[PDB]
Amino acid sequence: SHSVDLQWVLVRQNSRFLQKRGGIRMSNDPFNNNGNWTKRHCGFLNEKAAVVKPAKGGAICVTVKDGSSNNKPRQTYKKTRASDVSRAVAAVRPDLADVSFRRARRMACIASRTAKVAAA
Amino acid sequence: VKMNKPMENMLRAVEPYIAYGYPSLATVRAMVYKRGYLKINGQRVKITDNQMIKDKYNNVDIV
Amino acid sequence: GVDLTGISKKSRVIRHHTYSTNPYIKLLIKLYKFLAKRTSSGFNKVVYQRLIKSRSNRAPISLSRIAVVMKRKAVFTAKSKAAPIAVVVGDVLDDVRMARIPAMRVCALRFSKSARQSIVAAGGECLTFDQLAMIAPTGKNTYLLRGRKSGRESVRHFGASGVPGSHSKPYATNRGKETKRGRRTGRSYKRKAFRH
Amino acid sequence: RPSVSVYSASSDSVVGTCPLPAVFTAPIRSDIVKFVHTNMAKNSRQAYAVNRLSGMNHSAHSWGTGRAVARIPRISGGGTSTSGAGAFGNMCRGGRMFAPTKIFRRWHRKINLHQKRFAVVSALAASSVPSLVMSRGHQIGNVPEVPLVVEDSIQGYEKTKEAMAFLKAIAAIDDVNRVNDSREIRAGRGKMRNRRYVARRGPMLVMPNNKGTRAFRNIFGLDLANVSALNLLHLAPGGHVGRFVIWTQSAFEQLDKIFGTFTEASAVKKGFTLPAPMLTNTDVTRIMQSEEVRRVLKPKKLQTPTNGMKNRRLRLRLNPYVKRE
Amino acid sequence: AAFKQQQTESFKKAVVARKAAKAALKKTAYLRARKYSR
Amino acid sequence: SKNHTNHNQSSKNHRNGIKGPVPLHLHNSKRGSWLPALVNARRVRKHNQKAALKKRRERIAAFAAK
Amino acid sequence: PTRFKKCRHQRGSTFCGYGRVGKHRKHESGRGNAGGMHHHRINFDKYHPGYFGKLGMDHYHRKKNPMWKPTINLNNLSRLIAAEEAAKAAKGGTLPVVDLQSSGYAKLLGNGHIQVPCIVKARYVSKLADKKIRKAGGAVVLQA
Amino acid sequence: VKPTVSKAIVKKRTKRFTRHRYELFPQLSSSWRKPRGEDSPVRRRYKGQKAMPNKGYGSDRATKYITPSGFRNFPINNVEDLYMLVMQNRKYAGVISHTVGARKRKAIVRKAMELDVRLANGN
RNA sequence: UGUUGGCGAUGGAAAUGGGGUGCCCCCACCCGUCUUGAAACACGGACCAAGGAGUCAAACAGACGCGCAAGGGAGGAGAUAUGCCAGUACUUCUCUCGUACUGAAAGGGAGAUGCAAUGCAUCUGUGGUGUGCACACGUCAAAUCCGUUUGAUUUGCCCAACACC
RNA sequence: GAUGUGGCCUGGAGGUUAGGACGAAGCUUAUGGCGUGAGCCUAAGAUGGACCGGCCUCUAGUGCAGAUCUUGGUUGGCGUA
Ligand SMILES: [K+]
Ligand SMILES: [K+]
Ligand SMILES: [Mg+2]
Ligand SMILES: [Mg+2]
Ligand SMILES: [Mg+2]
Ligand SMILES: [Mg+2]
Ligand SMILES: [Mg+2]
Ligand SMILES: [Mg+2]
Ligand SMILES: [Mg+2]
Ligand SMILES: [Mg+2]
Ligand code: NA
Ligand code: NA
Ligand code: NA
Ligand code: NA
Ligand code: NA
Ligand code: NA
Ligand code: NA
Repeated sequence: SHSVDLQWVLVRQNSRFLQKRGGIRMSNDPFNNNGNWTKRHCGFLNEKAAVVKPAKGGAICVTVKDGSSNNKPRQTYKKTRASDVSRAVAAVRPDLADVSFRRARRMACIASRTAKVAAA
Repeated sequence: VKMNKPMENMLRAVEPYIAYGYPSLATVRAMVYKRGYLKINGQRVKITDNQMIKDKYNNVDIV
Repeated sequence: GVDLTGISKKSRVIRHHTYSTNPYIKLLIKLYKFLAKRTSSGFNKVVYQRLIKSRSNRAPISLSRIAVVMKRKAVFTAKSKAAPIAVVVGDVLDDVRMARIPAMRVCALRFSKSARQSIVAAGGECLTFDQLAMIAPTGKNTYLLRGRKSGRESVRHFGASGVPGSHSKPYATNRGKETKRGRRTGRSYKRKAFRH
Repeated sequence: RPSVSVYSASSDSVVGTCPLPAVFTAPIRSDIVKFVHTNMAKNSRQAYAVNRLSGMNHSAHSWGTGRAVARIPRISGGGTSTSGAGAFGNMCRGGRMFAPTKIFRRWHRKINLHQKRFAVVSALAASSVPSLVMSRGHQIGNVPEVPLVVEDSIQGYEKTKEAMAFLKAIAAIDDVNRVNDSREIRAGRGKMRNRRYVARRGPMLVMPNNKGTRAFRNIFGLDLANVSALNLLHLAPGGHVGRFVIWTQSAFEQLDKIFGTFTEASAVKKGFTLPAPMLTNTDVTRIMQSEEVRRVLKPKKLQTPTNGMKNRRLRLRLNPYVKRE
Repeated sequence: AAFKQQQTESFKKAVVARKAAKAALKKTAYLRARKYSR
Repeated sequence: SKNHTNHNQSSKNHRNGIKGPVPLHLHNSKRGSWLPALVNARRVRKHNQKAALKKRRERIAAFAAK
Repeated sequence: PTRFKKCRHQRGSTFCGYGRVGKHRKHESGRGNAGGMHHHRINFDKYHPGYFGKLGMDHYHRKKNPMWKPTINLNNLSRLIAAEEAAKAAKGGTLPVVDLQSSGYAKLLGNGHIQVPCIVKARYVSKLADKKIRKAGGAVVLQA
Repeated sequence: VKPTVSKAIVKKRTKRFTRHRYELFPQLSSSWRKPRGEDSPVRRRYKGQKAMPNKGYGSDRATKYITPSGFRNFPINNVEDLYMLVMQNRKYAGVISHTVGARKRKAIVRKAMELDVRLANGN
């Protein structure tokens, strides 16, 4: 009944996920792949969403919001190479392919560097 | 300007402000090729090819 | 230096964005700005221009006026074509002086409860602008209407009341106080009711 | 019409299903909520003023000119350090303030009854969208459903231990813990004026009457409400919509009779019906991207020398005949 | 992909027409310049 | 203490220009003219209005019938 | 709110919008409506014609309750009838009855076209109203 | 991490706009106040006086707000603040707030080193 | 858009920007004020800290935001949740501004069309004319990726508004 | 003289997000960085010893160079008359 456009109009100016420090606007949202405060990446209000997260060891975990169990907060998010991760995301949201690809690459590099500093 | 009576009687009244005379083909050509600009959508646009001239004037006598 | 004297007197004062605080008004403006940009119709451009205006410049309209103008358009229309959709960027109010009306489709920003009930009882439909954007994306077969502005008390007060030819009301709280001198010839003079 | 599950107070099981009241589908007007909150928060205020005689309890007079001092009233007499000092002025030490404050300033405000009812309805509707609750700031990550409706047997509890067990089972304990961890001593002068501690706002629990609150009264970070009198200052703290509310089943079934529907009128608020929406469907991107609009959209279209003399390229581009001359 | 195919086909059709118009305007300008000189 | 000049007045008058006169076809009132002709003109106007109403009725009937 | 006023925009400008030549002084034209005949005559005469003088007879002890007399029109008569009785109404048969003095009115005036025949009970009525309602099919009954 | 490259920074003016005649009175601060005296030489724009700020002194928008290292500053207060910076690595550097203590500063510096996030005042 | 040297091998380094003090060449009348005119032989002016001047109420108007709409809204008071709570929730009756004006007053009191000359008959209806958005029907130009646009105009109804009746 | 500003700053209130004995406020500066500017932020204290920052709304006894301005301290004249 209440759509994503209306919700964005309602929360665009003040939210607990909007961090306005200096003159810069970032996003604290755990379901944001970018940090940008825009309607595309605000994953907590979109009907469908997908976010790439680091998992234990060298694993990469992708969390997906299918859009059918919204209004049930404990069932909203079910878990699951960079090309494979991008293909996994593009099933839910095609416009989240490039950012998810780059995020998977960055997560792998972070894991490798952490292993390096652990050995050292 | 056209050098007829309605314009000559206007040029006669602002004489201490202007210099004028009768141009030649070389002068007209140089002033169009070197320093010619058009009025396109109210903007000042330099002449760079014949397609702009054709589009601006929309007259088969000016292409 | 360039001689551009009196070049700021050519500037025009327009609005270009809304002062309203209504999120639904903002959503409607978002839709119709896109339509006016990407469509060639003049209906969308006019509607977009009128959504930006202030409340005082969107006067309410009356059900009786809607019925009358629709009938005057209908008498000269082919018997097989369908009646248009009445569209007003404003409120539609009821009229107790007209009891029976035809069945019409009306689109407006707001309806009174009585206006909505009257329209549906007569046999028509009350539409919203997002429904209109889906029935008539270009505005084909529509009747764009405006409400009345004159007859407002402020308009009747505009002017100076004591100059010849002027029939504007004064700003006064006691109705019997400002009569006599300057309003009756028995006193010094009376201001002239007509001037060429 | 969608349906809402009812959860048991002691397990992770659903017990019943209830239809959704129309007040939750009513429109959301944050501008109206902010206006009514701004003007309603002023009505619990007390007056302050200075004494009418302060700064002016002397017999001061001006000394005139001729004596080489400025013309300000000066205190009379001798024998003290205050003799011949400035008096009666906002610029003088010990003087009178500019425009002393009175007690017939307007402290309270009037609001239209219909606008107050509109604001309450809008806040209630916003408290059922799980993204707005998160934006306001509650921790609802592990909550079964929104709106959260709970069986009516929690009104028989008699001990806070039982109440806390129920809260842990429903998983409101995360927000209760947020509130508990936030407590601190206030910054500024306010802590000298009986405002020493601050904390966040937790969940609100709505009951059908004023019975059964003994077990919940002492839990820090939980607020209790009566469905018969709902407060906008609590449904939208700070002027922001999206409070976390736990409904009892009986109050949930009373909502429709209290607020009415889009066609039927309220049985309590005489002659009140839910406001009609300005938009039937509020998703304008779907309309913008639909096929009906795309059939009528305008088709897309396909999209440095300067001398003119002494630049051969430009000269030949403008006049292709220059070769034959 | 029907919309994309239609778009690219239309663009491929438009480029050649632009080239042809350029080619024609060049010849017209040449002829007019010659006659004016005469 | 009493001085008079016309120094800046032309410039002030031409700042927002001298506005031209209203076209003669507007505000073309006839009040105060010769009454004998005024009365006859009023009678003719009344007849013209009746004729216009009849003409519209005839047009409507023709369109409806055919 | 004090933060929206013009004095906050003017901090740093000495004169606060009153000028260096003619300053801001206490009462430069008098107090109140002074001078309405001498040095404010143009203002008074052009904006308030009729302020000065006398007119008419007097009335030493005016009471408004004996003078109470509100009015309503024929085309407005439908506000005083309920919807069901309006639908059930029809000329020639059983008509609804309207009581003006109980609804808050005293006189019936005759502007417009009547939208439903009915029987009206009124303290006063006008010639045109009486004639029009009789032609429509209702009637008017005098009350007190 | 290295920042994204950009054009060269120009800085139309480096000197500051200080108040008129603040060097002669100890109580006057150096911050700019607009002079409004009728006879003021600074206001009347004489040849040998000091200048007033305009819009023409504004800086190029391509390089506005960029520090000499090539980054832009984003203030952070704890460890979790680095996770929203981890994605815009080459655009932003973090500035630890002044009032964060030594105990927390150790953890922030360690985490930033692990995540490869640049700190403007790290250690 | 590449090519060739110098300095720079992890230092108490090199380099590039800031900052500080001196010097040289050039430029440069002391602030605030009133005044046609101030650098003035026109008034105020030794230094620093803290204080220091368009505010509150009430009547009216115009612009802008919001609710309802031929209706809108109280106020005072009551009733029970209520016995933390000077708040919030609820309310019959009334009162007030408006839907009708005019006359010193006794008083009177506004639809259209047709036919006739407190008349009669009908009631889905702009009192008429001129200038008039959008929409509908035709026609002609320019441009075109050939699908349509951008313009003009004819006629119908003309919404808002203005002029004459 | 008018108007605008997701323009800067000060005391308090409703919300939200954070910091502090591994050192809060205040104070010092050849401490740099950012901004046309009002200003903001970091560094060092061989200073201090308990409170307080950002953002969205609300509110006011809310910004000083001069009034023969008010109160307190200081000062050249001067080791002079
Ligand atoms: K004079
Ligand atoms: K600078
Ligand atoms: Mg009227
Ligand atoms: Mg307790
Ligand atoms: Mg007399
Ligand atoms: Mg001066
Ligand atoms: Mg009136
Ligand atoms: Mg204070
Ligand atoms: Mg120094
Ligand atoms: Mg003050
Ligand atoms: Na005092
Ligand atoms: Na004056
Ligand atoms: Na004067
Ligand atoms: Na001067
Ligand atoms: Na002065
Ligand atoms: Na001077
Ligand atoms: Na001071």
